[PDB]
Amino acid sequence: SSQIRQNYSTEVEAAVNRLVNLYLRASYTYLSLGFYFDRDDVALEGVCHFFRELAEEKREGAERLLKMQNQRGGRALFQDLQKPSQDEWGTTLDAMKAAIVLEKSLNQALLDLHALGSAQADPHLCDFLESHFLDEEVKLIKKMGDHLTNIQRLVGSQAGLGEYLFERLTLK
Amino acid sequence: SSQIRQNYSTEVEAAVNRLVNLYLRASYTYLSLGFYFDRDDVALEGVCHFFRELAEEKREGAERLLKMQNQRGGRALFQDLQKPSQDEWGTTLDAMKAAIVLEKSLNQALLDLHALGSAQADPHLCDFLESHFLDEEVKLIKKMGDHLTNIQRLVGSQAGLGEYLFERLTLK
Amino acid sequence: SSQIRQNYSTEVEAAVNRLVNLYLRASYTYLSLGFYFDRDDVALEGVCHFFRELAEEKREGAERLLKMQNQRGGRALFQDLQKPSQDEWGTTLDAMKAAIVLEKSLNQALLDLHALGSAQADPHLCDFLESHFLDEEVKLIKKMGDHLTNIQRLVGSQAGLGEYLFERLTLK
Amino acid sequence: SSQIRQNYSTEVEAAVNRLVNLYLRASYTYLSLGFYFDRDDVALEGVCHFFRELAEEKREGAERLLKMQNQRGGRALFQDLQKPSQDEWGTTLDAMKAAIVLEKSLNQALLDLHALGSAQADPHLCDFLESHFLDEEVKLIKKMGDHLTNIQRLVGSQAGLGEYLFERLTLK
Ligand SMILES: [Ir+3]
Ligand SMILES: [Ir+3]
Ligand SMILES: [Ir+3]
Ligand SMILES: [Ir+3]
Ligand SMILES: [Ir+3]
Ligand SMILES: [Ir+3]
Ligand SMILES: [Ir+3]
Ligand SMILES: [Ir+3]
Ligand SMILES: [Ir+3]
Ligand SMILES: [Ir+3]
Ligand SMILES: [Ir+3]
Ligand SMILES: [Ir+3]
Ligand SMILES: [Ir+3]
Ligand SMILES: [Ir+3]
Ligand SMILES: [Ir+3]
Ligand SMILES: [Ir+3]
Ligand SMILES: [Ir+3]
Ligand SMILES: [Ir+3]
Ligand SMILES: [Ir+3]
Ligand SMILES: [Ir+3]
Ligand SMILES: [Ir+4]
Ligand SMILES: [Ir+4]
Ligand SMILES: [Ir+4]
Ligand SMILES: [Ir+4]
Ligand SMILES: [Pd+2]
Ligand SMILES: [Pd+2]
Ligand SMILES: [Pd+2]
Ligand SMILES: [Pd+2]
Repeated sequence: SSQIRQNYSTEVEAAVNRLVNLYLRASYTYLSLGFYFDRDDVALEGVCHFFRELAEEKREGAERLLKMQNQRGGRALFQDLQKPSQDEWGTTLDAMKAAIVLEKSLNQALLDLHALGSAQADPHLCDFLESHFLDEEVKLIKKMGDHLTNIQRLVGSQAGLGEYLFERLTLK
Repeated sequence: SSQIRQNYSTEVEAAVNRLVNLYLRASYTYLSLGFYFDRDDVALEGVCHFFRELAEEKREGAERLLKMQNQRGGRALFQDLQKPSQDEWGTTLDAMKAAIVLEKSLNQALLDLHALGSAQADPHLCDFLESHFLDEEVKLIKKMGDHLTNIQRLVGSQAGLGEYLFERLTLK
Repeated sequence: SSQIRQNYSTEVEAAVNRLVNLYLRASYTYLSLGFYFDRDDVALEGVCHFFRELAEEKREGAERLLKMQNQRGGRALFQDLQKPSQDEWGTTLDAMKAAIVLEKSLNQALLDLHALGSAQADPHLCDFLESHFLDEEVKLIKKMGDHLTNIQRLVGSQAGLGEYLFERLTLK
Repeated sequence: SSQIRQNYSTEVEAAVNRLVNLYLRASYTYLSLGFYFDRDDVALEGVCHFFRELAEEKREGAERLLKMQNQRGGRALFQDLQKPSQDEWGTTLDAMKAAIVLEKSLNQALLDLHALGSAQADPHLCDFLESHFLDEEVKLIKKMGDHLTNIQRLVGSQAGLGEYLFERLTLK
């Protein structure tokens, strides 16, 4: 039961629980990415650290969503967290591409919940999404895009040298 | 007259004046609640202090609304402030229930003004409401709900002991 | 590939990957426990905070295991993380019981990996387990047991009062 | 004579003296490696410094073993220290390979002494080895492996440029 729930639809409550699963799944993905780049046969620390910090951001995102769910009187429901899509992530370029795909899917999920909030006339939700999630995703996606462009420029015909340099001088 | 008013309907101007009266009425209510719990025959300081701090928050809310009304070129109009609904407020449980009812009515009023702002295409209003009022009401209502649950748990068959303990260890 | 792997069996590598899943599953469980006690209709902050800090410990445990897997030249493999066993966790007593059951299962898993390490003559593993996991589990299980005894003592015929007091004065 | 020796076999005493020779031999090897990279015609300072710091670690390892030998009532016996395997060490890649081979041989020696300690039921020995030597060797071997992977990536078709960059940006 709740004695506080007001203007908080069951449709929004469910979408929020699905978004928590997506953020947690994203955190798991980034955990796998991070550790992949710490393999002795991959050994790009800067990449490890970039992805591990993203794991932590996505976990924090889920936690903020859960706290908001309780603030509105909604009920957290957790599902299975699906294993990441790959067991090995190839090059930094391959990984950065996979990260951007992931983030775009999270952003589209937030866009979808915002739409549903407008359709439900729930301005607290739409406010919460904007401040804490939408702006963050846009900034993060721009940083990833910038990274991908710099990695692409560095491939050329010297791909090993380029992957080292990016790691040392960007991820730095 | 005003030389600044832009995109600010007479309907929003009136709703803002009604919301100022509701916040001020709420502040008055909480003043009465606070002093009730300072009666020698009630004597729960922690409760006094909880309600008096809410009186101050609601007054500040009204003041922020009034400042915003002038910022938009609207004209403050004050009405009679109706005396609080009760002269004595019973137990902490009764009081916390009355507070939650009050806050929910304020929240619904803010929701109503937001709706009217969307219908009027006034995004400054909808922004102002979100940041300074809607998030605050959700947090406050959750805290009140948490309090009510803890008070309810403490009643049991030892209601005096429970009311003391909550006051001492929560309101603390 | 690895150029470093030495004295590190495929059986230990797999058991380490299973233990990472168990620690992560435990972290997820504790996340669900934490948020349950932050429901407005449960509202025991101290319990929220106890379980959330355990979520963080178990995540750190998994991370340490993953770092060790790479240090030995083993390859992380992630599986589905199964949703926690319950969606609502009942009383603090019920929850503390569930936590102790969980921790005992983790401890038995560590015991099992240690046995396998002896059978494999892998003293680095057995060392790593002892310092970072076995001592920690024993201390944590003793704290949980102490908590359970104090909760049990407090039930009596005044269960609500007892649950409040434990939260306020132990979890404090 | 000794008035303190307890549970300390002559087989362990001899293995400890052989391990001291191996650590000292390793220290000598790293001294030769360090100075090779300070030749005017090699001139990679970062490599000099990496190997010289390893010379010092291995000397400290031997000293700790000797102190432990006396702590148990065993008697240090020193042998000839064989000259390093090469007089010139080729590229950083060649050197890092030789270092990893060396470290793996030290690790296997520690593994062998641990086995012998279990067979002798000497838990102090097995404890001493773990804390001060086994964990250190695993960390060092992982760092070397990481280095070798980065050097390999940098060779490509620009081996001089790659060797400079690694020295400047990793060994740094
Ligand atoms: Ir950092
Ligand atoms: Ir950082
Ligand atoms: Ir960082
Ligand atoms: Ir919106
Ligand atoms: Ir929020
Ligand atoms: Ir105060
Ligand atoms: Ir205060
Ligand atoms: Ir106060
Ligand atoms: Ir709006
Ligand atoms: Ir404003
Ligand atoms: Ir804390
Ligand atoms: Ir704490
Ligand atoms: Ir804490
Ligand atoms: Ir063991
Ligand atoms: Ir370890
Ligand atoms: Ir130095
Ligand atoms: Ir240094
Ligand atoms: Ir140094
Ligand atoms: Ir042993
Ligand atoms: Ir020792
Ligand atoms: Ir820089
Ligand atoms: Ir640097
Ligand atoms: Ir205390
Ligand atoms: Ir306190
Ligand atoms: Pd919005
Ligand atoms: Pd708005
Ligand atoms: Pd052990
Ligand atoms: Pd040992």
